[PDB]
Amino acid sequence: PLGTEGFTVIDLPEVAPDILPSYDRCPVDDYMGNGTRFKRFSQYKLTPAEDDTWSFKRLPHRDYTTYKKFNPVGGGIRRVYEPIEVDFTPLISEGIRELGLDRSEPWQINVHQNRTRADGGRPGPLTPEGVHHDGHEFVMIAILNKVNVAGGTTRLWKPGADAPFWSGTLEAGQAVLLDDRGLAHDVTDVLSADGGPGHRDIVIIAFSRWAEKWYGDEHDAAALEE
Amino acid sequence: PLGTEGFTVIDLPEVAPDILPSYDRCPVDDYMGNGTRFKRFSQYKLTPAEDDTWSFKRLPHRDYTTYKKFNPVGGGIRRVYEPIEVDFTPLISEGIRELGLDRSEPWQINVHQNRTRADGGRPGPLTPEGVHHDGHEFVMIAILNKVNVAGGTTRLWKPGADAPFWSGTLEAGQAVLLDDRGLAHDVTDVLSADGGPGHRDIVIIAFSRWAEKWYGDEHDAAALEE
Ligand SMILES: N[C@@H](CCCC[N+](=O)[O-])C(=O)O
Ligand SMILES: N[C@@H](CCCC[N+](=O)[O-])C(=O)O
Ligand SMILES: N[C@@H](CCCC[N+](=O)[O-])C(=O)O
Ligand SMILES: O=C(O)CCC(=O)C(=O)O
Ligand SMILES: O=C(O)CCC(=O)C(=O)O
Ligand SMILES: [Mn+2]
Repeated sequence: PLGTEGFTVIDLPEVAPDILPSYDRCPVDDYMGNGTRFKRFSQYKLTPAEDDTWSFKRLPHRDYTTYKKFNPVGGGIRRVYEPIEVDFTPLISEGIRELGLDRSEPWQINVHQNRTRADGGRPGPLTPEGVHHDGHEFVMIAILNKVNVAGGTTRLWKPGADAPFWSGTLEAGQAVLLDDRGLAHDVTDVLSADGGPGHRDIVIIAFSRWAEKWYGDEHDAAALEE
Repeated sequence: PLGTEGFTVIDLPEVAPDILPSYDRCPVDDYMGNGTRFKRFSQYKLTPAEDDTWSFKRLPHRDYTTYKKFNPVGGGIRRVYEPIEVDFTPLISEGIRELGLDRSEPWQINVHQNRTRADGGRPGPLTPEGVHHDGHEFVMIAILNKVNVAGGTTRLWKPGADAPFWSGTLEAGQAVLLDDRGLAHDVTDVLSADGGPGHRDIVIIAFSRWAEKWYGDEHDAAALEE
């Protein structure tokens, strides 16, 4: 599973040919990134299956809701996103295998398909939350494509620390897996590499046990403080 | 001068008939508020003048720049805004009078003309920076108009405190004057009062001595860290 410090970086297998083009059809994120971000969103149930396998079931499509206490800029509100068109589950399976997800109970995942654009004079913010926890138990962040960008450096932090203990610029074909409770993270802004437009296409998977799922009326009421 | 706690709330006189309608002609803020905010921006020199008066001079129009250390979500970048069309200087003068602005050197002000909209299910964020200092010496925030909104409560904080020491929802015709160094501030989101659209129109005036002005090539280089 995860390394001693609570994170691992892995290489990803080749992706299906429809995955990278699908980022061109993600609509603008109306809630984050102030026009620099484009997004689709889907949620799944993860059930340990017969054999040492995991079965994915896409859940009925719902608005994304998170807590203000984890996300001060995009928490506490209903975030209406379009569903993800492509199938990320083979890539997610790689993260499940590296995590050694506990098979004693089922899991629920949030899947964020994000493109962030940068241009000369206008960086693309990746974590306007600042140093943060996403609020889940494990998080997988996979880089699918980068074009003409600098910056975008992932930094891992122990709670309370003045500086990160690990930093690295994740490249296309890499993913980081992290203990989202024991570590916090941020990422530096995407910059234009040459003064012209550039972009960074990623998928973020947030893992929670089904018994603490981030899905349904009860979760929504808590995140929205209703 | 300001109250012993570093702030004062004042009533403003009647404003010229062109002020309130001008908020309808502010374009969207491309950089903050994720489409909920609309903005114009101008900068002035304030010079002491004969007979205990102050003279205003509108400076050549430049991009707004502020520091990431003060503004985590909109700092460190060039923010291209359009100039303010109307004349806020009589209202600003009321702030100067109540501050008892030091006449021993000239001043420079940033003037932000803001409209934030709220709607059913979509609050309008007023301080996505969180609890913050704007970075200047004094700040004046004036409410010009509020239609169909709840929330929008100003909170003043002693530096590093975990709770504000003063709270109040400023209404149309009111302004707060603040020691921007000795206190920090935030404001709760504006909410739809009844489920439909509402808006809150304000002007923010940030005061710095001319010798520390937030204007020109040197300031921009420092704020952009170049
Ligand atoms: N902080 C990201 C989401 C990261 C995943 C967290 N999750 O799914 O609760 C956002 O607000 O867009
Ligand atoms: N616009 C000037 C200051 C105000 C006028 C100076 N002046 O007399 O030409 C500046 O860029 O610093
Ligand atoms: N925090 C506000 C500006 C408040 C005035 C401060 N100033 O002029 O540097 C913004 O980023 O839009
Ligand atoms: O862009 C990234 O690498 C991760 C972003 C992230 O952690 C978030 O959006 O919560
Ligand atoms: O909307 C307000 O009352 C104030 C905004 C503020 O403090 C800032 O924008 O720095
Ligand atoms: Mn995150």
